[PDB]
Amino acid sequence: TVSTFIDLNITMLEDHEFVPLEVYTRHEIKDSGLLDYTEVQRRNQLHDLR
Amino acid sequence: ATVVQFEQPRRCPTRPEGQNYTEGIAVVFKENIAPYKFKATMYYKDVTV
Ligand SMILES: *[C@@H]1O[C@H](CO)[C@@H](O[C@@H]2O[C@H](CO)[C@@H](O)[C@H](O)[C@H]2NC(C)=O)[C@H](O)[C@H]1NC(C)=O
Ligand SMILES: *[C@@H]1O[C@H](CO)[C@@H](O[C@@H]2O[C@H](CO)[C@@H](O)[C@H](O)[C@H]2NC(C)=O)[C@H](O)[C@H]1NC(C)=O
Repeated sequence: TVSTFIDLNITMLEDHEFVPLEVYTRHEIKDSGLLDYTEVQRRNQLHDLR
Repeated sequence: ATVVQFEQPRRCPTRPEGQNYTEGIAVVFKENIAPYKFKATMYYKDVTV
C-alpha cells in the first residue's frame, strides 16, 4: 500500500498541578528577630507568681 | 507572446533535533535567617531592703 495522505501529529498539552511553595514562612520571619518583644514580656512578668 | 509556468515544490523546514536533558537529584539551599539557638542556665540572687 502507498498513501496519498500527509501525516500530522498533535498531542494535547498534559495537565500540570502547581503545589504551594514558600521560600520563608511568616513564622520564620517572626523568628528572624533576635528578641520577640512579646515573648520576653510574657516570660518576665511571671517572676512574682513563679 | 505571454507564457507562464507553475512553481515547483519547496524545501520544508526540518523538525529541530530537540533538547537533551540530564537527569539528576538536587537539593536547594537558601540564606539562613534563623538565629543560632542554644540552652543555658542562669544563677542569681534577688536582694531587697
Ligand atoms: C506522535 O506524538 C509523539 C511526538 O510528538 C510521539 O509520542 C512519543 O514518542 C516518544 C519517542 O519519540 C515515546 O517515547 C513516547 O512514548 C511517545 N508518547 C509520548 C506521550 O511522549 C509519537 O511517536 C508520534 N507519532 C509517531 C508516529 O511518531
Ligand atoms: C542532543 O543530542 C542529539 C543526539 O542525536 C544531537 O543531535 C545532533 O543534531 C545536530 C543538528 O543540530 C547535529 O549537528 C549533530 O551531529 C547531532 N549529533 C548526534 C550525535 O547525533 C542534538 O543536537 C543534541 N542537542 C542539541 C541542542 O544540539
